[PDB]
Amino acid sequence: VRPVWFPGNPPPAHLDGSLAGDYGFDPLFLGQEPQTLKWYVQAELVHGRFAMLGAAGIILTSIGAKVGLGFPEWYDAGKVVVEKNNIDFPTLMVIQFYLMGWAETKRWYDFKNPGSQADGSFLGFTEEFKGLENGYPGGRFFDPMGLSRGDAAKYQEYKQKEVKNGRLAMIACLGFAAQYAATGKGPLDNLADHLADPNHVNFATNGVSIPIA
Amino acid sequence: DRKLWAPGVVAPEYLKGDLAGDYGWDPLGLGADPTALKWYRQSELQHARWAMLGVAGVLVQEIVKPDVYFYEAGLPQNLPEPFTNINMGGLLAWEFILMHWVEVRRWQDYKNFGSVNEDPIFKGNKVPNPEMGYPGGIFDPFGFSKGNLKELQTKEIKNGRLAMIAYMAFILQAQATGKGPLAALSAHLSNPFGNNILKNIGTCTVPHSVDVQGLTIPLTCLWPGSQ
Amino acid sequence: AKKVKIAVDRNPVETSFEKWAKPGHFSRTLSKGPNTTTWIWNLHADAHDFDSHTSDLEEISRKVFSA
Amino acid sequence: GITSELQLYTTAIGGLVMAAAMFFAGWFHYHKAAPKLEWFQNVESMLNHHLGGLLGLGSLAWAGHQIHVSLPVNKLLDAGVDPKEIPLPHDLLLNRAIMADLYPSFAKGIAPFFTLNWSEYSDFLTFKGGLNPVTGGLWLSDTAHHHVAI
Amino acid sequence: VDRSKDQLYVGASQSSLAYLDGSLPGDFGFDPLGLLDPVNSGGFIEPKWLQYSEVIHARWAMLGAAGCIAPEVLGAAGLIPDATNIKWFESGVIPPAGSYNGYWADPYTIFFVEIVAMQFAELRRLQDFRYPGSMGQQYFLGLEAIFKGSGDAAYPGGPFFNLFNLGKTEAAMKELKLKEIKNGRLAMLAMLGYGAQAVMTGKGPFQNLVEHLADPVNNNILTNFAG
Amino acid sequence: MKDFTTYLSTAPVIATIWFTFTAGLLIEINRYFPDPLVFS
Ligand code: CHL
Ligand code: CHL
Ligand code: CLA
Ligand code: CLA
Ligand code: CLA
Ligand code: CLA
Ligand code: CLA
Ligand SMILES: CC(/C=C/C=C(C)/C=C/[C@@]12O[C@]1(C)C[C@@H](O)CC2(C)C)=C\C=C\C=C(C)\C=C\C=C(C)\C=C\[C@@]12O[C@]1(C)C[C@@H](O)CC2(C)C
Repeated sequence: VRPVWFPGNPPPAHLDGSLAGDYGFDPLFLGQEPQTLKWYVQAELVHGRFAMLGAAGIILTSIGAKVGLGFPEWYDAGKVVVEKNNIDFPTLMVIQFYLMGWAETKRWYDFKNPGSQADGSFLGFTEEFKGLENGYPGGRFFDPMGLSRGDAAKYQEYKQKEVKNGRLAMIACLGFAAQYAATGKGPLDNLADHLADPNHVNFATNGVSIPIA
Repeated sequence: DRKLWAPGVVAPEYLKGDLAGDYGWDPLGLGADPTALKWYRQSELQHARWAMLGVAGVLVQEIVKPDVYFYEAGLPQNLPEPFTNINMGGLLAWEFILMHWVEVRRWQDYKNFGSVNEDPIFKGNKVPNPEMGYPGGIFDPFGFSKGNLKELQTKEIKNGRLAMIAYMAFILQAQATGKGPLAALSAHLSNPFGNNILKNIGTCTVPHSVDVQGLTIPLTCLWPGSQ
Repeated sequence: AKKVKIAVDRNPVETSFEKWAKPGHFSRTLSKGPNTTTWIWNLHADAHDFDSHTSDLEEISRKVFSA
Repeated sequence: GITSELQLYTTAIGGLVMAAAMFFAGWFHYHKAAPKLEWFQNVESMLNHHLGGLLGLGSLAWAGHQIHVSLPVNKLLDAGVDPKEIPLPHDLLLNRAIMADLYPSFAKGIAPFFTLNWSEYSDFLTFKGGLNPVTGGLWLSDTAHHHVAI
Repeated sequence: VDRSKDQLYVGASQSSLAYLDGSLPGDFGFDPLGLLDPVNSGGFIEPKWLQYSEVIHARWAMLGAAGCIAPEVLGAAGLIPDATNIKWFESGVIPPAGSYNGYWADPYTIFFVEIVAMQFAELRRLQDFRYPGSMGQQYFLGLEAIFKGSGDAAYPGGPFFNLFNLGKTEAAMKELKLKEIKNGRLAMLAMLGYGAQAVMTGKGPFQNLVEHLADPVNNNILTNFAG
Repeated sequence: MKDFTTYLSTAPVIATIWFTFTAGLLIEINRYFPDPLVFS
């Protein structure tokens, strides 16, 4: 019925299409156990959401570099920001783990005991941390515009859109790393080269990806 | 009982002669989905009608102005004296604004048939629009729609399909030989054997790129011909 | 005059990790699990003694061929 | 005839592919298509294939490597040629002219083999015996005639 | 293997007649190794896969046999430029033997497009063998209408693969399948002839034919052992 | 997957992982603090 990653192959039993972005792709049966599948569903969303922020940030700053606004490449921004602004790297790293540790520990114990973070313990907030589904916090803090509290049909459509752009972003972030390692240039520097001579400038001719070439 | 594209070939079930110029030809089976068939039918009309204007323009333009070489007519310096070296950016602005309005109106008709018949500004004006893709009314001032409309639709699509094939012949011939349609026809008559596709097919006469008022525009041939 | 020919059986066994989690499955004696430490040594000693797991020559030959 | 670490590296990669093939075969012939008992009991057929097919063709195939790769490479190595300047094994295979210089018998192609003028190949199919004085090991030309006879 | 036509070929044996009953195309009883015996079959050695594989080998070989000699014949007749009059093994498939510079891309760039294109063509073809009719169900841009198969993997039929629905009658279809198999088997031997002749002589298939006709006695396999 | 994780919980598999971890920790400590003889 519903489309699958490999046309003609029946989907796995444990993937019934209820989840967003379900194409029955689980060749290694990593999520056969129902409780483990909940953990990975949220792991995919967190991975996808971070990748979308990463890809958008890398793309935008790369446009700034090409246009000449002075932005550094994503693989040099860390060094430039610290030196130019005179920031102690170990202090910045520690601050990150306090803020991430607090925010991400709360997400951890909401997964273990759903609704536990909405008991008013944290500064008296009792409804912004209740959670709607697994991986979808909802609420008037994480969803201020209430797009998850309006139409039910369109909210399900967005869940499909979120996961697929997340998976695409995850692949893109792997492309940025692989392209930098093979080429040593920025993302849009590679795109400009390909558009110049697509036939003679690509991975099959970089001298790295296909060593036998 | 109608004749089909090939002898002794069974027509698809969904092609039963309802549409004009129906030979039961669909090897890829792209018309299986009824909703998709409607959309593809509209695009056939758009290509058919635009192509016929394209063929007529090239041929008539060649007769009136032999030297313009329509393939290069797009360059601003080759425009007529009143419009010579006009700013292409402003020229494109007119087309985008005007075509966006016209085409969205046509598109909205497809999405919701009969919704956009009436004039938006002057209330009262309307077009009959008997069938999708055939607005009629003000679009048919001479009233040829009256009468055997089915036959006229057949004539339109058959000529339109021929124009589509004919125009892409102009493009490939210009790319390979560097001459317009009529000019290439004269060349073949002069030396039918020495000058034909067997010799010209291996060369592409289109430069890699052109500079239009400081903006570089990539160009290509439709095959990897020997530049 | 039995002809020389290729002869196989289709899908004789199922590929599952179920028996990987049940030590001693191959032998009737050890399948019940351990009660003394002697069971552990018996598991490794008789693992490849195919001829004693089953009395079927065909089953023995197939294990030898894949081993 | 191995002269570079690239040649060693490729064999290792081929070794892993063979290792994967061997484990697939074991799984395939137990869980998917297991031979029946009557198949295992064709001792006459097994000996025929293992005598002429395993040992026989294996010896012939290795003779092909020695005649075309080991003998030319080791002839130049013993002469003192720098290993990096020796022709690659495929150049020796594709260019009969190079082989003719080392062994003139190659100038006649395979006609002597089919015309039974086997004495033409005396230059690389030898029966010297003893040890090669330069390297202290058996003549490879003797070893090639050994595996051709075997 | 008896050449030409006959009820049975040289290698036909009473053992092979047990299961070879003429149902398959080109069933001349030739199976000395008895690989098509249904009894206790499995894996890839079974009638359905072996018969399917022969047809697939036949069709690739037919394209290869005609494509490995056409450049030489057309080049010899002057219909293509001499720059493309290239031996089949010097096109670039085996760079050590010879490579052609002048393709629109590096031969490895072209290969990647070949990988992606053949992944779709071959894996979709496979899925129809594993799950008959399964490729006509999931959306594929409306093209699934022509991928419904016909129950027999080697003969999909349908609106595209049977564009002109030849062999409408059962008797006619059997003759066409027989003609396909015999031409396919002949082409498979021809391709093996090209490979063996290339190594022995180092020249193209067309050159070998011309030389043989010149002096048939002085040009043949026996004389090519030495040069 | 339940059975596979059960197989990884068998005594030989646990010991291999546990000693591989334990050995790695000791090896790494001696890599960054070479030649420890006295607490100091
Ligand atoms: C039916 C429409 C139409 C056709 C068939 C042509 C055909 C041609 N024009 Mg002409 N033009 C057309 C409309 C127009 N032209 C021009 C202005 C020019 C100029 C200035 C030039 C041409 C030239 C050319 C040639 C281009 C060769 C090529 O590979 O280009 C295709 C190359 C591309 C890079 C584009 C290919 C894709 C596609 C056609 C464009 C799609 C763009 C999207 C809408 C962008 C969307 C962006 C997203 C982010 C929203 C060819 C003879 C050139 C010429 O004469 O060369 C000798 C030339 O210099 N044309 C204008 C502005 C008034 C047009 C307006 O409609
Ligand atoms: C016995 C001690 C004790 C321990 C070990 C913990 C441990 C924890 N509590 Mg805590 N609690 C403890 C006692 C108590 N807690 C609470 C009430 C709570 C609540 C309500 C919550 C926790 C949470 C947490 C976790 C925070 C994880 C993290 O990364 O924080 C990172 C730590 C910080 C961001 C704060 C500390 C930062 C830094 C060390 C001090 C900086 C001070 C400066 C003034 C900063 C100024 C900067 C400005 C100017 C820019 C963690 C497991 C949170 C959690 O994860 O719940 C699931 C949570 O929500 N605890 C109470 C009151 C009843 C306690 C009473 O004894
Ligand atoms: C299987 C068909 C085939 C293939 C794969 C190639 C491949 C190639 N040809 Mg060749 N060619 C062919 C057939 C083919 N040719 C035929 C039949 C002719 C006679 C018309 C030519 C005439 C020809 C010329 C004059 C040149 C090439 C060249 C080339 C190169 C590409 C660049 C180019 O300009 O091509 C252009 C070639 C074509 C567009 C031919 C397309 C043929 C299609 C694929 C097959 C169907 C044709 C059909 C029967 C109609 C024929 C004409 C019609 C009027 C009867 C490349 C090596 C160029 C070269 O040598 O570069 C160094 C070059 O200059 N070819
Ligand atoms: C992942 C694939 C897979 C799976 C799930 C199964 C599943 C099964 N197999 Mg099959 N099998 C496979 C692959 C697989 N097999 C392969 C690749 C082969 C070819 C060798 C075989 C050959 C085979 C045979 C011949 C038999 C089975 C049997 C079984 C059953 C029990 C197996 C068991 O208890 O293993 C648990 C065992 C282990 C984890 C030991 C692993 C041993 C391998 C070879 C590694 C050896 C490492 C070596 C000792 C290293 C040196 C050690 C030193 C450093 C200390 C079960 C249905 C048995 C059966 O059906 O009995 C009724 C049976 O007789 N299998
Ligand atoms: C198994 C061992 C073996 C092998 C593989 C070879 C191989 C070779 N020997 Mg050697 N040789 C051997 C043993 C071997 N030899 C032994 C034991 C002796 C001692 C008697 C010799 C003595 C000897 C001499 C004296 C010579 C060779 C030569 C050769 C080369 C050419 C032979 C020839 O003319 O073939 C003729 C034709 C064939 C072998 C048939 C080829 C069939 C092809 C592969 C079919 C491909 C079909 C396929 C469908 C097409 C591709 C399609 C695809 C791309 C789509 C060749 C590399 C000659 C040479 O060039 O030396 C440098 C040479 O002069 N050999
Ligand atoms: C000890 C080795 C061995 C033996 C005795 C067998 C025996 C058998 N296998 Mg198994 N198999 C083996 C290894 C072995 N296999 C390995 C290593 C693999 C993994 C690659 C497989 C994969 C495999 C499959 C997938 C299948 C079998 C099948 C079979 C059966 C028929 C075999 C046949 O007729 O082949 C005749 C051989 C051919 C038709 C192919 C010849 C060409 C091959 C591909 C390459 C041979 C290379 C050659 C030895 C060296 C060339 C040198 C040089 C020119 C490069 C039979 C029970 C079939 C079965 O179950 O049938 C009921 C079956 O479907 N085997
Ligand atoms: C298995 C089949 C096969 C394969 C793999 C090859 C492979 C090759 N052939 Mg051979 N060939 C074959 C069969 C094959 N041939 C057959 C059967 C014939 C006889 C008809 C020929 C005749 C032939 C000739 C005459 C020549 C080759 C050449 C070549 C080489 C270049 C290919 C090339 O440039 O294609 C070009 C690519 C295409 C034709 C495909 C175009 C793909 C685009 C995307 C299609 C776009 C379509 C468009 C949008 C709509 C339709 C337009 C149309 C109506 C005008 C290459 C080694 C050439 C060579 O050796 O050069 C050195 C050469 O000159 N072949
Ligand atoms: C619109 C068009 C051309 C338009 C041209 C225009 C406006 C030209 C304008 C100008 O030139 C002038 C006048 C003067 C110049 O100075 C400037 C320009 C601007 C250049 C052509 C379409 C041309 C369209 C073509 C050729 C389409 C062909 C489609 C075919 C054959 C499809 C076949 C099948 O799809 C079916 C139907 C069913 C399936 O089952 C099977 C298959 C086989 C897939």
